[PDB]
Amino acid sequence: ITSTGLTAKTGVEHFGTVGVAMVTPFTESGDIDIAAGREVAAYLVDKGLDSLVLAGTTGESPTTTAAEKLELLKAVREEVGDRAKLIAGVGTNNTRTSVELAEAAASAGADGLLVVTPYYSKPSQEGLLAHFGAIAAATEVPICLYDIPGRSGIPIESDTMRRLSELPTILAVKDAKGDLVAATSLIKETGLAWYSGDDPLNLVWLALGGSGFISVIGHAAPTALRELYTSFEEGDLVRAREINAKLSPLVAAQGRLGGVSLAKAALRLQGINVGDPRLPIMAPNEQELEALREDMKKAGVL
Amino acid sequence: ITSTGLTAKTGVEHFGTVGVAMVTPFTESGDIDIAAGREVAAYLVDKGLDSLVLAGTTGESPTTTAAEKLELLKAVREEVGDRAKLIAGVGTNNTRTSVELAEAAASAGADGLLVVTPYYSKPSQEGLLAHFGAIAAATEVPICLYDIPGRSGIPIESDTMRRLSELPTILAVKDAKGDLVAATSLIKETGLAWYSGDDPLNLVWLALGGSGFISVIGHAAPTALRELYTSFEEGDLVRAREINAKLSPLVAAQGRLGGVSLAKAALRLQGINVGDPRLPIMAPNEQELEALREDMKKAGVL
Amino acid sequence: ITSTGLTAKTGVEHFGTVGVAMVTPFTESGDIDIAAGREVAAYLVDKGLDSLVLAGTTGESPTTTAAEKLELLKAVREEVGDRAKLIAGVGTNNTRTSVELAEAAASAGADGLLVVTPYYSKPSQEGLLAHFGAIAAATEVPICLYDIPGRSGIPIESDTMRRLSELPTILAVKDAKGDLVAATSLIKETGLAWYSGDDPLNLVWLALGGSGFISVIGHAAPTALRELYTSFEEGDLVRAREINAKLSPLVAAQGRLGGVSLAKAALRLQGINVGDPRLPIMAPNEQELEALREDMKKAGVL
Amino acid sequence: ITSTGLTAKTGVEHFGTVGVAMVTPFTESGDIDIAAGREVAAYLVDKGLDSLVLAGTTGESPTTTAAEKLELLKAVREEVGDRAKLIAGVGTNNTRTSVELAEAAASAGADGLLVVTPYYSKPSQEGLLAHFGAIAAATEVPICLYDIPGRSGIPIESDTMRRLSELPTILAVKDAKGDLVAATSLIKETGLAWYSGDDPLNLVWLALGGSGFISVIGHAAPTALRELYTSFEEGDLVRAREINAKLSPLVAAQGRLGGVSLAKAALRLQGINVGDPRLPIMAPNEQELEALREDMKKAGVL
Repeated sequence: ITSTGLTAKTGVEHFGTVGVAMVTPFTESGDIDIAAGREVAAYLVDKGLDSLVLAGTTGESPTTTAAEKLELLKAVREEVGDRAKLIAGVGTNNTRTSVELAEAAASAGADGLLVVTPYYSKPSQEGLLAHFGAIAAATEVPICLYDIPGRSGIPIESDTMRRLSELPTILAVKDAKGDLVAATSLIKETGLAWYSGDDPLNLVWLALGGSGFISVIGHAAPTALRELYTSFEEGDLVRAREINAKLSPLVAAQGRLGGVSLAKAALRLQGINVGDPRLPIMAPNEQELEALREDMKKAGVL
Repeated sequence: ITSTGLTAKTGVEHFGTVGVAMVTPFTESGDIDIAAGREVAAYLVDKGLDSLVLAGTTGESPTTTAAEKLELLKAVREEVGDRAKLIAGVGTNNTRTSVELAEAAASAGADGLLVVTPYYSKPSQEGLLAHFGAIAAATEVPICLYDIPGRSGIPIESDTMRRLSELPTILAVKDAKGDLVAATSLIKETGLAWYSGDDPLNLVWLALGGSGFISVIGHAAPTALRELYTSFEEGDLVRAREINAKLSPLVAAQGRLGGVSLAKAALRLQGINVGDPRLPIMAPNEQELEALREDMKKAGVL
Repeated sequence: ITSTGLTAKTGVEHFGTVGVAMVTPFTESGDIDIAAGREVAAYLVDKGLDSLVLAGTTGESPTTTAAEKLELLKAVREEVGDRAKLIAGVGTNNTRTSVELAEAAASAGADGLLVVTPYYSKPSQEGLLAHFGAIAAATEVPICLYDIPGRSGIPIESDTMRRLSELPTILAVKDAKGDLVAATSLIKETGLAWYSGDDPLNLVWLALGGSGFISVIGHAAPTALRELYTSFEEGDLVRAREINAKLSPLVAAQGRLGGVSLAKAALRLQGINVGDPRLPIMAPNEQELEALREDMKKAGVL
Repeated sequence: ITSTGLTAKTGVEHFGTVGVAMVTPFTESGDIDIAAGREVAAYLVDKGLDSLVLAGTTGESPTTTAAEKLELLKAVREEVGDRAKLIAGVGTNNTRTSVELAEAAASAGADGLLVVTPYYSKPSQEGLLAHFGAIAAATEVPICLYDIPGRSGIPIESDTMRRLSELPTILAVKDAKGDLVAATSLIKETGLAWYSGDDPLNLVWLALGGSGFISVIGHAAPTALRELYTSFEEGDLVRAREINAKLSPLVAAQGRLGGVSLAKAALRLQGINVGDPRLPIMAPNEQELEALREDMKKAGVL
C-alpha cells in the first residue's frame, strides 16, 4: 500500500511537512507562559500543522534561557507530541553551548534538531564542519541545518553542505538563503530533505523537490499553508499559486515587522494573546497594527 | 473546445511559450551569417521552440548594426515565420534610437518587441515611464518589458511596473530580476504575462503563474526545455523538476561563460557552427571548452 | 626648482588634477548647443578646474551621436585648450566603435581618453584585456580606465588591472568602484594615476595617494573642489574635511537625481542654462527642484 | 597651553586614539589565560596603543562566559589601567544580558563600553532606540556604539544614530559599516567621536574627521598603527599613506582568516603564544600559516 504524490517525502518522518517556528508566549511582564505555549501548539496542529520548531528565531531563542527552552519543549511535547514532529533549535555561535542544548533536547525527546549556522562571529567553512560535526556526534537525533546568511553573516557553502550530508544524523536543511541555482543540484546530490525557510518561496521549494516548510506566517494562516502543500501534492497547481499569492500580504507585513513581532501581533489580532516580544524585539505600534490588520484582511485571515 | 492545462496562457498568442534569445551567427571574419541564422532558427523551432527573440542580449545587440538586426529579423521571418513568434529586441539606452528600432521591427512584421530597461545611464523611474511610454506609442506591436538590473544598473520598480501595465501595447515582462516577492503579486495585479528570463528559474516562474520562457541554454537543449514546459502543463511535476535539475550543468556553464559565449560554443560542439562572438565578448578557451563539454555531457546534450 | 606637496602628481600632465565630466548643453529642442558648451567650459576652468572630460556619463554619451561628440570636443579645445586637459570619453560596449571613437578623438587633439568598462553585455576579464588592448593600440593618446561596476555590470578586477597597467598608453584609472582595499595596493603596484570618480570619496582618494578628481558636483562648486585639492596639497587637512562635509548636500542631491539631471539643473539655478537632458534622462520636477535649491543653499553654492 | 594637531580630539579622553579589540588568550586546553592576557596588554600598550577593547568580537565574546570577561577586564586594568583606556564589550542581542554586562563592567572600572548592534534577530530601529536606551540608562560609563551590519544583519540607520547621540552617555561610534556618505555628515552633526572599525579605512576615517582606531591588525603592527596616527596628526600625509599601504598584506590576511584567527596566529608567529580560538572559530592550517608568514614579512612585521 503506497500512493505517491507530487511532493518529495524525504525526511518527513523526522521533520514533518507543514510546520512553523513557533513563538514563545510571554505574560504581560515578560515571563514565559507555558500554558499559552501548549494552547498555541494544539491550536496550530489542529489547524493542520504537523511540525513545530521550538526555540527557533521566531521562538525568540536570543532572549530566552536554556531552562525556558527545555521547559517549553517538554510542555509542548506533552500537549501535541502524539501528533506532531517537535524540532528543537539548539544552535548558537558557541560550539560548547550548542552541544549542551542538543543533549538537553535529545533527553527531552525531540524528534529533530534545528542547528543554525553560527552567527555574528563568521567562522570559516572548516569551522562549520568542526562545529556541526561536534553537535552531530553528541546525540542520535536527526539534524536539520539552518542556512540563513542574512541573519548569521555567512552561508553554508555548497561544498561544505556536501561534506556535512555525509554525517549519519544530518538529514535536512531549512533554507532561508534562496540560492536556487546551488540548491537545485544539492537536493539531488546530497539526499538531504530541503525545507522552505522563507514563506515567499514555500511553493517554489516544493516545485524544486522540497519536502515542506518551516513557516512564520503559518501562525496566522495554518490551514492555508496546509492547503498549499496538499494542493501541490495532488497536482492542483492552479490552486497552489492562488493560495500562495493570496497570502502575499502576510509576507509584506513580515517584511515590515519581522517574524517575531508579526507572529505575536497577528495571533493577538485573531484572539490568541501570546504577549509581546522581549527587547530588543518590539511589538508593532498603533500605526503598524493598522497596516497589519489590512494585510491580514486581504490575506483572508482576519 | 478548450482544454485548460496548469500553465497560465496569458499573452502566448504574441510571445509564445518556449523560446530563446537566439544568437546572431557570424562568419569566421566576424560578418553576419544570415544563412546560418535561418538554419539555427529552423533547427530550434523543429526542436520544439515556438518563439525566438532576435537582437536580444544573447543575440549580441551591442555589437551589431541596426541594418544587421533588421536583416536577421526579415531572414528568420521568411524561414520560421509561419510557425513561431518572432520577438524583436529594440530597446537601447537612448529613447530616440529605441523608437527607431521599434518602428523598423514593426514594419518587418515582428510579433512582439523586447524592450530592455535602459542600461548604464541609470534613469529615474519617471524617466522609465517616459521612455517606455514613447516606445509603446510609436507602434501597435505587443511589448515585452525586460527587467534585469544586473545588466542595466536599475530595476523596473513595482509601482513603475503597475503604471506601465496600463499602456495598451505593454503585455509582458521578461523577468531576469528574480524578485519573487514582488512578482508574485504583480502577476496577479497587472495582468501582464510573465516570462522567465533566467534559466534556473524557468520551472519556478511556471509555478508562480508564468507563461513560459525566453531561455539561453535552450540553444543546447531545446527539446528538453519544451518538455519542462509540457510536463508542468500536464501536471507531471516530478518529471519537471527532474528535467530542471538535469539541465543544471548548463546553468553552471552559463554562469562561468556568459550567455553569448556559451550559446555559440555549445552549438558548435553539437555540430552547428555559428561562429564566435564580437569583442569584447569572447569564445571559451581550450580549458573552458573542456569544462563545457563535461557540463553538456552531464546535462545529457552531448 | 621643485616644491613637493602632499598630493601624488602621477599623470597630472595628461589628465590634470581637478576637473569634471562636463555636461553636453542642449537647446530647448534637444539639439546640441556648442556655444553654451564653450561658455560652460571657460566658466568652469576660470573657476579653478584644470581638466574636462567630454562625452563622459555626465556628458550624456548614450544619447549623443559620434559627430556631436567630436563637435563638442573640437569646440571646447578652441575655447580652453591652452589651459586645461581635455579628456575624451570613447569607450562603448562595442570594441569596433570604441576604436573608431578613440581615433577620432586623437585626431581632434585630445589630451587623454576615458574608456569605461564595457557595460550591459558583461564580458569576461579576458574580454576586457582584448577590448582595452585593441583601443590602446589604436592611438598614442594616454588612456584613463573607468572602473564603475555600478553602471556597467562588471568591475575591472585587480589582476586584470595589473595586466592593463603594462600597456604603455594606459596611465590612469577613474575609480567609481570604491574598493579601497584593492586600490590601496594597486596604486602602489601598477604606477597608475588614480582619480576619484565619486564625489564623496574625493578627499578619501587623495589620502590614499590619488592624483585628483573627475567630479560631477564640480559643476556647481568648481572653486570649492579646487580648494579641497589645494587644502590637502598644502597640508591644511582640517580645511579639507570642512569643505568636503560642506559639499555633502550636493552629493545627496546627486544621489536622488543622478549626475546628469543634477549637473544641468544646478547650473540653470545658478544662472547658466544648459538645457535639459535627453530621454530617458529627465530634468527634476518642481518638487525635486525645491529640494535641490535647499541642498545648494546648504552647500553654500546658491 | 594647547597644540592642535590635524586629528579630531573628540572623546579621546574616554576611548583613546590608537587601540585594538584585544584577543582573549587561551591555554592549550581552551581555558582562559589571564597571565598571557596581562602580558599582551602590557606588550601592546608599551608598543604605542593607548586603548584596549576587552570582550569585543576579536576578544571572542561569543565563546567566553560573563565571568571570564569580567576576569580579563579586572586583570588588564591592574596591568595597564594607569596608562590606557579600557573599553568593555557588553552588547549582546538580549537587552537584559546587555544591561547585566554593562553594570558588571562599570563596577569593574571600565573607561568606556562598546555596545554592538544586536545581531541575528534583526530588531527594528525603534527596537534599537529602546535597547541602547536601556543600556545607556543603566550606568554612567561612556558608550561607543558599534555599527557593523556585516556581522549583525542590520545597520544603525542615520536617523537612529542622530536620536541616540542625544543620550548623555552615548559619545562614540566604532564604524565597521563604511558608509562614508552618511558618516561624513553625522560626524559633523551628532558631535559623536568616530572610530575606525575596519583597518583598511583607518587613514580614511582620520581624513574625514575621525578620532582614532579600534584595530585588529594592530596586534601584529602596534607601533606602525601609532605611527599612522601620529603621521596624520603632524601633517606628514605622505608618510601616513606609505604606512597604510605597507600594512595592506595584513588586511588581506584578515580577509582570508578572520580577525580572531589572524590576531592569535600572528602573535604566535612573533613569539607571543596566546593559544588558539574556541570553536566554531579555528586557527589557520599549515598552508594558511605559510601565506600568513608571507603577508607578515611583506608588511614588515616578521
